[PDB]
Amino acid sequence: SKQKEAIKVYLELLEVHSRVLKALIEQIKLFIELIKRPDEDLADKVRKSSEELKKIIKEVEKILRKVDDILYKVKS
Amino acid sequence: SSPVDEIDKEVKKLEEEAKKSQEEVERLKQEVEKASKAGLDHEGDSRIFKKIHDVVTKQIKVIIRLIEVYVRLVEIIL
Amino acid sequence: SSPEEEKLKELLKELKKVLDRLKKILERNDEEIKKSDELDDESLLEDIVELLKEIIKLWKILVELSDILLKLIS
Repeated sequence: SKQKEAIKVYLELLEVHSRVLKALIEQIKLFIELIKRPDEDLADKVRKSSEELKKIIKEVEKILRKVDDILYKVKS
Repeated sequence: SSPVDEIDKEVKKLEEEAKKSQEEVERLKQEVEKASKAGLDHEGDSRIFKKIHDVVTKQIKVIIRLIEVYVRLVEIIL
Repeated sequence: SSPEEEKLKELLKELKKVLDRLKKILERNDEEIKKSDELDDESLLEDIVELLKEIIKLWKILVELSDILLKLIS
């Protein structure tokens, strides 16, 4: 059923948002130390965490496309 | 006292809320899996989705508070 | 006020705009689901679509905000 389909989407979002929390907390801590003291190794792992967030964006765009596929078939 | 140290304090508090959120998510995933393996009514699927919706909403609100703290961090150095 | 600082303040005001409308979406979705009993499948996915769109815009601003902050802090 389509209500079970919206359940699968939300479960996917929980797993995604957990990695958003983990990535966002790391970036804030890294900036706290960068503001107190600049360090290139710290700046590098900020760029690494930013790239991880970019891949998460792509995962959320894939979730959205799959939901739009269902909505398009429902409204058809 | 110090503004950056106040933000450091607030992030540690929000980090603990993230840990508690993840713990609640794991309890939900176990209940959903138990509900998936059982023949549920359309009302049973309703209460399950409402349960999942509340956990999703709580988790996003933790993210928003993190971002609002993040914003305060940016405004300090500006 | 400098060019890069103005770019950050513009993105920061856009971030506040996105957060505000995101909280309105969470409230509307929570309000619509609290009607209990049977839930429509179309409106449920449409509410999800609107949530995902703002969530995607949110992360995109955070990614760009992180880049500008690294330029400022050097």
